[PDB]
Amino acid sequence: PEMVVFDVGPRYTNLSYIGEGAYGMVCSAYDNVNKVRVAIKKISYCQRTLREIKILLRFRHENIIGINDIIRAPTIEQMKDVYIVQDLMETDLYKLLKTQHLSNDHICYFLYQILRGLKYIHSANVLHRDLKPSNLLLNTTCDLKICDFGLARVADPDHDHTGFLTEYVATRWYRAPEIMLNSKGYTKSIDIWSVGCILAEMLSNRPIFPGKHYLDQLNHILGILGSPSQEDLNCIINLKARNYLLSLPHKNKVPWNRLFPNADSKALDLLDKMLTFNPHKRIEVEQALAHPYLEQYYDPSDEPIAEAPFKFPKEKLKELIFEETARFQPGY
Ligand SMILES: O=C(c1cc(-c2[nH]ncc2-c2cc(Cl)cc(Cl)c2)c[nH]1)N1CCOCC1
Repeated sequence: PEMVVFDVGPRYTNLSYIGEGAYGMVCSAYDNVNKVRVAIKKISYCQRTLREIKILLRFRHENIIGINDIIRAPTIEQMKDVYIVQDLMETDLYKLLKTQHLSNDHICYFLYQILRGLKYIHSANVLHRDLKPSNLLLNTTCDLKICDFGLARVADPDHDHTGFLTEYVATRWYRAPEIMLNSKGYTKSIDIWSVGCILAEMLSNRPIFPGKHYLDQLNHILGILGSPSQEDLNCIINLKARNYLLSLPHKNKVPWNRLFPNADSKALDLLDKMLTFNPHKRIEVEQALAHPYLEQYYDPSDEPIAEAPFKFPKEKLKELIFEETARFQPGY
């Protein structure tokens, strides 16, 4: 067994540590069949693993990461670790933004691919719910792939309401304001907010709303968008959430061109539509693709949608992971 314990059999060799994923270790390895280096995640936090495997195996899209192979023991009794193989990417948007200034051409291309991938995700009635720069992979030619479906769910807008200050799992800085107020994040509008945050981050190389805690996140958002309007407050029926907003001092809107003085005016018009406080008035993925900022790339005949809507104890969980990974077994 290969050590870094990463027994990926004889096919994958010359292992190098990349970092640490949620359920385990990520390494690069040399694929001896395809004669290229690949990424491998070792999975040794259980439910998220099965959900993501199911989604990634079902989806087939240029801007969504795919699973090349899955390594595991031939029997349920012997199965301990599960290894997921993917193409080795050059970097991610998080690492790129830490050291590289993006040209308007790069921002435009990255945004287009994010939305193209998101169109397909949403067409499958799925919400990613954790879009952020570290979940956007890039190769040496800037082709972008969305990864990490660990928090993804089937859209359920009829069961989206909840009380004020409901605990949320997704990365704080990319959370839409309704999550802190009255939303479970069961609607498509939640992903568009995260894309809007990513666009603002590509424009200045810094997160636009770096909240330090749950409620600080909301005050960061309102410090730029300004106090919500009466109309936008009327949409919030939950009295505790609406009264919290009414208790705050008036905050002025910070004009986008003041925050981003070197940004393209069309990029700011699209940003404004994505970072709309009211989720019902927030732009949808297909309108965002049709926005004049992305006119060079927009081609709905080359922006595929999914063929069908996607639909979903410890012993049963292990058995389901065994069953979902059976297609990669060498006995076929
Ligand atoms: O190729 C990867 C890469 C890392 C990951 C990764 N990070 N966290 C988890 C995983 C991951 C890897 C694989 Cl191979 C499968 C799954 Cl499900 C998840 C995926 N691809 N990278 C990381 C960013 O810069 C260098 C290139």
